[PDB]
Amino acid sequence: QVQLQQPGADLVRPGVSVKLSCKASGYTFTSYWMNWVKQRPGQGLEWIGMIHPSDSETRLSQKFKDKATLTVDKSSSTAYMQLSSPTSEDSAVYYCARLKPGGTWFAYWGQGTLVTVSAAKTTAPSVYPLAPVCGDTTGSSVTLGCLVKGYFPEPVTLTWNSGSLSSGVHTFPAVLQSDLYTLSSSVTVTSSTWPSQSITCNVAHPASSTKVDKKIEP
Amino acid sequence: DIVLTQSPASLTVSLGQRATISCRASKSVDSYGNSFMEWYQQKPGQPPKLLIYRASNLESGIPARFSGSGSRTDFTLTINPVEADDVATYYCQQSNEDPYTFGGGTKLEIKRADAAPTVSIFPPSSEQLTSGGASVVCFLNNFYPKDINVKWKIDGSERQNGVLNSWTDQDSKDSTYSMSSTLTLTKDEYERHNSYTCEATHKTSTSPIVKSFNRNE
Repeated sequence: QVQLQQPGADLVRPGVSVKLSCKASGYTFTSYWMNWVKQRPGQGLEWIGMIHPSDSETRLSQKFKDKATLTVDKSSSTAYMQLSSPTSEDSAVYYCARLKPGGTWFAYWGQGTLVTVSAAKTTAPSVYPLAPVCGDTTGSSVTLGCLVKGYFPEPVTLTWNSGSLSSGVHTFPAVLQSDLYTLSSSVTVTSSTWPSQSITCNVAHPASSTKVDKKIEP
Repeated sequence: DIVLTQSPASLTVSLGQRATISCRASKSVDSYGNSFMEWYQQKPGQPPKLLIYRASNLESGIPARFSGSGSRTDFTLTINPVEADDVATYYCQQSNEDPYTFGGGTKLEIKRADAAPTVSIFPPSSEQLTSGGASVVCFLNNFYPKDINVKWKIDGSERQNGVLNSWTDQDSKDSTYSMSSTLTLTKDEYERHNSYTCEATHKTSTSPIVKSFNRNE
């Protein structure tokens, strides 16, 4: 079954060229056209160019002529794209996608590499626990939370009880202020089961090698 | 170099009803009696997912609730009936002539019965009160419609700056919205005050939902 594999994110310094990768498997890499497409955050989609791996015949958008260079290595089944002299207009998700056999349509897609072009400094989050207010419970449910404060760049991952607690969860979009991100998560559980069942947020910020499991105490 | 004009830009439909999404090419996208026009579903944090190819052909794995029609320059995506899980942005894309250009997208929201928010205020953690920074957090959870007003009070008095709001995408089962509201202050400022309030005004009631705390209670 055909797989198209791209790294999840990349932090690139302004002006320093970066090479994205798309590893193909589950079919004959040299048989089909590979396309790349740009998607700026919260925005629409733009076609960058395509390459044919058998001989590296290429067609580029005029809009990307002096920005993208497309290559492959046949022996590794890998498509690549170089973005020259990166600016903040180059921050986006970049996807690779390949065509249907005997067709012109983009049936198979990668999961996209998130590129952030920024001079700002990589920074670890703080993980703070949001335990309920003072007093006895009078409703059928309890809401607890987790605050992830002041990290850079994106992303972080957050789970509840190793991911064994997944329903009733709201993890909110990060907010960038100055050059640091902050997000929070909430979890609702039936009030009969807390504090008798312990609740823990699991937070990872892989840019800073941060892995924290914070227990919510009453 | 073909422009695709997608309409409407956003659309709210009720569960069980049909959705109609359009797309118009600046020139003909046809060759030899086929139209070189695709449709995609894109859900937050995912790649676009192919629904229809060649104007009308339903991609494998895709439910027949989705259909496409049109020729030359005018094309139509219909979804019918619309289900909870159809929250997405949908995009047309021409494959007739490169650059292989996309519509601007159509955001689909679900109409559902009005629900009131569940509100929950959180004093700054002990741990954080060690930083000389303090965050008061308030969750407004699972409400409908999306339109909500939030108000912070410190010692009875309304406060404007230092407050950041963040909203989830429409939930794909219950079709509701949720929100977080954070008030950040110095530790200094936090402790010069004794009462903190998070106040929500929403469609569902004329009186606001007030949830509050007194410091060191």
